[PDB]
Amino acid sequence: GAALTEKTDIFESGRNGKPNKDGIKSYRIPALLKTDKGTLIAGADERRLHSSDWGDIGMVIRRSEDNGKTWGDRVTITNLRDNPKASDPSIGSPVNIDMVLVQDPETKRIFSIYDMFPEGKGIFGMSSQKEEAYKKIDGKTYQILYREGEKGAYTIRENGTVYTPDGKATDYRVVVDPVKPAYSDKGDLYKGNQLLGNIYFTTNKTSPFRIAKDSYLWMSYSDDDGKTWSAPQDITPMVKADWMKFLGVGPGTGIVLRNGPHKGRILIPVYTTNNVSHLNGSQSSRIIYSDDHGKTWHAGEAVNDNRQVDGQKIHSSTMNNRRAQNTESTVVQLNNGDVKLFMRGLTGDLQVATSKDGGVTWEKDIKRYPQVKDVYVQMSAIHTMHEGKEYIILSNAGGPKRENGMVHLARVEENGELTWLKHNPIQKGEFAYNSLQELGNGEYGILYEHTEKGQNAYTLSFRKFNWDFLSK
Amino acid sequence: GAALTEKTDIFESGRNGKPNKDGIKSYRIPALLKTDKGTLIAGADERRLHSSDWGDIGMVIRRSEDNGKTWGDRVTITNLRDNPKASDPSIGSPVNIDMVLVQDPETKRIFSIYDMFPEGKGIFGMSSQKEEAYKKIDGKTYQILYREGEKGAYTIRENGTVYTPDGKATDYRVVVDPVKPAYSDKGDLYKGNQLLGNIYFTTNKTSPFRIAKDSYLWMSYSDDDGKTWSAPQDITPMVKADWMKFLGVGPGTGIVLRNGPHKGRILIPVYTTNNVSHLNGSQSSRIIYSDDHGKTWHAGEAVNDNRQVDGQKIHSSTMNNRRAQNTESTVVQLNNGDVKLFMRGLTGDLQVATSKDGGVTWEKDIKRYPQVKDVYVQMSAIHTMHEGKEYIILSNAGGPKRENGMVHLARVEENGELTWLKHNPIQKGEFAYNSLQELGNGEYGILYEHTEKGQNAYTLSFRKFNWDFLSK
Ligand SMILES: CCOCCn1cc(CSC[C@@H](O)[C@@H](O)[C@@H]2O[C@H](C(=O)O)C[C@H](O)[C@H]2NC(C)=O)nn1
Ligand SMILES: CCOCCn1cc(CSC[C@@H](O)[C@@H](O)[C@@H]2O[C@H](C(=O)O)C[C@H](O)[C@H]2NC(C)=O)nn1
Ligand SMILES: [Ca+2]
Ligand SMILES: [Ca+2]
Ligand SMILES: [Cl-]
Ligand SMILES: [Cl-]
Ligand SMILES: [Cl-]
Ligand SMILES: [Cl-]
Repeated sequence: GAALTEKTDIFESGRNGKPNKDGIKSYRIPALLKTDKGTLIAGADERRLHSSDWGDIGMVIRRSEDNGKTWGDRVTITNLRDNPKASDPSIGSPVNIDMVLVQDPETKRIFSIYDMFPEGKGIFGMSSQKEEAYKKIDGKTYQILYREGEKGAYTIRENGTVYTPDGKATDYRVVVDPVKPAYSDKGDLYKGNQLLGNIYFTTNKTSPFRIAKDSYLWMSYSDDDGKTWSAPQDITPMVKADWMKFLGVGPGTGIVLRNGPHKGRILIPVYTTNNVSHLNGSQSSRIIYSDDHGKTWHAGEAVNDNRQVDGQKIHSSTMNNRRAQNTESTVVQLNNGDVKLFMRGLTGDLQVATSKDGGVTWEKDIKRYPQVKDVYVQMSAIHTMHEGKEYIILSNAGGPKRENGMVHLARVEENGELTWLKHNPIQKGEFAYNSLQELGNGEYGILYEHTEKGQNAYTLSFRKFNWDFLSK
Repeated sequence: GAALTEKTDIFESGRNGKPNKDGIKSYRIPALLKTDKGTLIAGADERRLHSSDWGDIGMVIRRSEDNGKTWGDRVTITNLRDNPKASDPSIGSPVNIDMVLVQDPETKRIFSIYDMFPEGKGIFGMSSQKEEAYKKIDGKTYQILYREGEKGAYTIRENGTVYTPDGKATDYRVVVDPVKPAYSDKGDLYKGNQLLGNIYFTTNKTSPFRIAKDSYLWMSYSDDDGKTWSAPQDITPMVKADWMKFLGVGPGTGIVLRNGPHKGRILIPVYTTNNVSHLNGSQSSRIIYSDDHGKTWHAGEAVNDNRQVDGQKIHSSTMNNRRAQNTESTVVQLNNGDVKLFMRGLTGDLQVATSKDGGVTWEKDIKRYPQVKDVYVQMSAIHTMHEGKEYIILSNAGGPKRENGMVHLARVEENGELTWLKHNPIQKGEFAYNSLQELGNGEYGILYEHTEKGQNAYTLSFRKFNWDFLSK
């Protein structure tokens, strides 16, 4: 008997192009996480001014201590302050966008990894020319600041003190230890005790310094079941290669590997572009990972690294092949130790990559499943055991557009092949991003993007699952 | 008063398309070095089968213990063995091409740094897709091998033993410590005691393994005034970034900095291309350098890194601007500590970059001197003192084509500005690459490319001249 709850709204978009009660026009990019304590953390983009992938965006969560009925109030993880002098407020703020949640099972620490850009249009406003973002000086890596009319790289060193290109301390300093709510002060630029501006501002600046215009990866963590969160840490220099243009998360929920020689590794879906073809032919999925409980991070190789396409090998740093792209992804570990990566792409059906070494490298062939539609939108997938049998549940739009959210059920064969045991609809109308979690006791939950009644894209809602609804 | 000696031919090409008496069709790419012992070392590419920038090419030198009057026998530094199964022998050999010579004045070690490519057409045969060439495994960097029909990266580890992608030793091993004359055995691929093939072969292979198809940088060294040479060392992983396509030397003779805080630093001119525009818009000069007497090498930044061209900043890794290219270069240190980089380019006149920090970074604006033409060909320049005043001597083709060799004398003014005083012909007819050295007692030597009497491109000849010839 399909025991599906009714659409329960977690983040409420405005209506008919108008702000909602709190002044927030739009919400997007769901992430759903069940912690050890049992609580559910629903995370999202709080897009205050419009639905687009830039602007004034906060990383926020709400928690439910009762498995999905009472969702508490908003906790803001990060929300950088807007440029008060921007001529166009809609592109007038440093950007945070797209989250992945995961928890370490030993330390219980919870992680939010999300994109950051300086002021502008984010992934759609990236420059054609590289600016160096970091400099290693006597074994230490520092973030670079550029000053108008000077070519050299200033650096942000100890306690935020700004140093000249030649290595001499100055009177300028950056707030590297933010203290205000939502860490709205991160990046503020002081001269002495006087606030001048912010290193993330790119127009009508009131201070002399800015970071490189580039794509960055930030992380925040909570040690009290997601009630309070650390200041953001810039993990970009640990994982971003010198050729990468864009580097960002596949939004959703990561995993911790539960078996095999790499047990305890945290996996975070990400994807890159290169400077050869950027968003037109190089978007490429991979993971980043931590083996030390989130203290340090490393990049896996891309699925597209040394992949054969139409008889010729490509590489994510050099490819120019619109159809060979794979972008946002969701990652699952099997019981045979294998890692499966389900990747948004442009074949029309579901693409899946397999790694035998814990997500670092990927096997030759991308498996395509026409049994599952992919209309080129984010998806989520989780592992679950039922009656001693191993399964995967994957949720995404059924089509033809971002509409008709379906839930697809597969049995995991011994050798890791997937057998799709039919697909049951879960939401009609508009259906876009989504995030699944196993709730335990034969149950499943989902936080997803959906609109009706002229709601602004999107309102994020929660439904519930029973094992019987999945099958038949 | 003015004295120019007569053309003494050091490396003699064949005539009318035919091999010379030794079976060599072509010589190219002079480097000239006066050692501490007084010896002159003349280096060149020995291009057996033809004049093009690929094929069977050896790195060779001759030595003159009498200031350029008589010359000893050819000494071969490196000459990789041909692929005996190649269909076209003219592109059928692993390639060494273009050397920079320099001597460490403290240790007396003499270095030859030169390009390397696997079998093919060198810089003109580079693939559009990147193949990873190196893998770091628990802090140790190993060269990658690719195996027929398999995607993963093997590694060449201790004693040349080949390891599987999964990390298990195999019965295959690479000759990493070559022993034959000219180190023709380097890269040989053995299984057990049976020679199967060579990892630098790329066609009609008899072994299963090859290195990444890419551009490499190698170094060989002599401790006995150039009579004997170490086995080649692969210095690529020390200096080549992950975005770089081509990375190679600007051939000629490097320098050791004689004053300032980086005295003793070895500088080697090099240039790169990127994957965005490669040879059509991205050639970019820089130096590599050693602070530990040649044991380890580092890349400086490109002249074109964060350069403004028509109001827009570029980077060597993303540029696509034919006119902003700078390629092969020759490097000089002034008495005020500054480094000057004279760069082959496409403005028609001489382009000069300046570094204040020992070659690591370059000042904003590239100086052009219309008094010295540049017809897009290599050049050489050296520092020199005369009767207490500071000069630079620079030699290149006078034009309109690669013809009419000139020597240009410039006075180094107070501030490091250059004043071009004289321009004197040194060789009528064809004239291309060249390499200058001070011989002492007010005299100078030059090794250069020229043809006459139906000689194949080129014969490398040597003249000596004196201050009156220069200053006239
Ligand atoms: C006809 C010209 O042929 C070119 C074809 N083409 C393909 C593309 C590419 S997509 C790259 C997308 O994954 C990316 O923008 C994501 O999109 C989201 C979505 O709702 O789809 C929402 C999400 O917040 C956003 N994440 C960021 C960091 O912005 N642009 N043009
Ligand atoms: C209208 C025609 O349009 C084509 C324009 N064009 C010109 C380019 C290329 S230059 C790259 C050259 O520096 C390079 O080959 C060097 O050249 C030498 C030379 O005699 O010039 C000799 C030297 O050994 C060689 N070294 C190597 C590693 O190959 N790419 N496009
Ligand atoms: Ca904001
Ligand atoms: Ca050879
Ligand atoms: Cl500012
Ligand atoms: Cl000989
Ligand atoms: Cl072979
Ligand atoms: Cl000194």
